[PDB]
Amino acid sequence: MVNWAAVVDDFYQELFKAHPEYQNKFGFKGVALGSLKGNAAYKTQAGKTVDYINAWIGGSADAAGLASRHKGRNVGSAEFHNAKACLAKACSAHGAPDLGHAIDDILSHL
Ligand code: HEM
Repeated sequence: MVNWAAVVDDFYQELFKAHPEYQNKFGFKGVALGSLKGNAAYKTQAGKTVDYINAWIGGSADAAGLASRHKGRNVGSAEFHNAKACLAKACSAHGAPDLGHAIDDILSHL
């Protein structure tokens, strides 16, 4: 099976390298990037991200709900456009299918 856990880990590395301030919105604020995998808050968040990707592939993703929840953290289209790029990098790094359409789907509600 596609190693989505590894893709997501690389996704967050790319995302927070390019936009460190995004990390401040999470329960793992301030944690060194090389230590995220040993952080309990990060582990929970990464697992939810993996679940969302598997839901999108499986046909059950709630893009409206995910969008609404991100608006609820003042995260919007600009951040998701930036995320699209980081996730494309992470997918390519793993020979994984591109997830741009999943991000576009979320973007359609932002
Ligand atoms: C690849 C695009 C992204 C995906 C698939 C994604 C997915 C998720 C999921 C599944 C959750 C949990 C929602 C829930 O529990 O109901 C979440 C929460 C969250 N996301 Fe994202 N996200 C993405 C991009 C971003 C970006 C760019 C930011 C910018 C800061 C962000 C900030 C947050 C924050 C602050 C939370 C709440 C975390 C908490 O409850 O402590 N996300 N995201």
